[PDB]
Amino acid sequence: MIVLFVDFDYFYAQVEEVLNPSLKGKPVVVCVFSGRFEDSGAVATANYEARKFGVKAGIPIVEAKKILPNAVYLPMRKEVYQQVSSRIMNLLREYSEKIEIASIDEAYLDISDKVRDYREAYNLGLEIKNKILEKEKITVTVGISKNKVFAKIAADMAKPNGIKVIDDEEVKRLIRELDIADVPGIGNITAEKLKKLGINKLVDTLSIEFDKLKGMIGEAKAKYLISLARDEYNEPIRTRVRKSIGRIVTMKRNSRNLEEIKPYLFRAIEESYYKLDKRIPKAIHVVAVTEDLDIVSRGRTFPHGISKETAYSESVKLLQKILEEDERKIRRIGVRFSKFI
DNA sequence: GGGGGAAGGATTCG
DNA sequence: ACGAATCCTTCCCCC
Repeated sequence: MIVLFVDFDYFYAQVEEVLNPSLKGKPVVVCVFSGRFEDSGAVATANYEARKFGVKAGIPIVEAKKILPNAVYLPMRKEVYQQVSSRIMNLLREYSEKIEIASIDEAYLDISDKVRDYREAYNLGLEIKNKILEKEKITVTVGISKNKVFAKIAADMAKPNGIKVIDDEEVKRLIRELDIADVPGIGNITAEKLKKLGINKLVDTLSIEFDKLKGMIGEAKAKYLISLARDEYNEPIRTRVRKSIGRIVTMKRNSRNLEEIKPYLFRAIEESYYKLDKRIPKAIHVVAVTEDLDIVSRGRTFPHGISKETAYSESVKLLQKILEEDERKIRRIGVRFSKFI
């Protein structure tokens, strides 16, 4: 089987560059301004010109400006990025029926029934890159390997504007020398748990007792790592369907006053409904991020679809249940809809 | 003991 | 180190 992974480099910032090409070569920083005070918020994405100096996703905007005071800071325009992304995904469908749209800037293509050997794959890759650069002016990195995981790892190693193949031989080596923390799907939390279990490389997962490994990171993640270690991971490329939709908004000031929170809650509901479009949810959850950044949620599932009027009234009951089951002030408030009919 | 689901905290990622 | 969506464990009903 042969998988080709496509990752759009520093996507949000690149799109801003395509929409205002005079930004090329300058440090571009796309941010989420939370509006709690001047420059409150964080960097969502930055191009290479800014990343090389340490300005990257997650760094507070204020901190970023101390490092690059003259870089260009832009607000996130998510809908534009999504429309651009969709056009690019369509260009990719021309290369394979079985395509998995992993995120706004990632997609996997199963080009087995389309190419033989890793020479034709590399060529199909260049073909895809040039195509995208031509039609949308966007640069992408391509990763090629036997499964989705190593296809992703190859791209991570070739970014930006790169292409890389990880053959069956490099795979076996990586299973020995790659930091377990560099394996997709393994975040910060899991990484630390594995180390304390004595696992720093994939190969090490085979030296531990499965019911011990499973006890720490869970059955699903355990089998995931074991499969990868034995060079047996072969999940099929298939695009999943959105299981839920929601919106969470940061309030100007923290508080626990119902009448002060409702406006934000309603704003979030209105936006979530617009996004739902023609989907009718049967489940609603209200989510509150407290002052100490801890998240509390309460939801309800109905035997039928939820109208917007039902959403408004139900969301207040859930928020009240939340304010009741926790004395902490709230900082962000929002909702999520799911179980679409 | 275990199947069918609802519920909410846990975890991943930009 | 400051938004979105799914994952994972627990609990409840009931055969």
